[PDB]
Amino acid sequence: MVQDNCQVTNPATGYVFDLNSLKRESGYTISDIRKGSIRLGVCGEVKDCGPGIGACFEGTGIKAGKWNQKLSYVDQVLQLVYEDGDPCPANLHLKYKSVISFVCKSDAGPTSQPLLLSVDEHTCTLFFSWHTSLACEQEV
Repeated sequence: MVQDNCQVTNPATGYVFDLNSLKRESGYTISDIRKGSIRLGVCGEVKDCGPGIGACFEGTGIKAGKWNQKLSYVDQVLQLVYEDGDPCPANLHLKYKSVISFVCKSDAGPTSQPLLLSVDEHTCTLFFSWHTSLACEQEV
């Protein structure tokens, strides 16, 4: 099976971040003003663009990252990075990578709000901020 535990326990507070409470039911698909939609399968890959692929971009089938359990807890910031996307013509070695930096925001709850920080056209690294309550150890 492909592991979808979507949870990591942090050593700081001893909290488990269960991202299963969100899940790709449909997949969050935000619109990029330049190109098109990007559909991300948090805690569950999108079969639509091929099972295993988590971040899929609306452009024929640009894969911006395979869903993999890179669930890392940085100090007050949940890190989920989609690696192994498609290779970019720029440097070739550089592939479409999606790094979602989850920063906490309590008024989010079931509806966490995304924010585009920067799209790097060289390194194909998509820097997204995700304002979610699940990003930090909420006391409730």
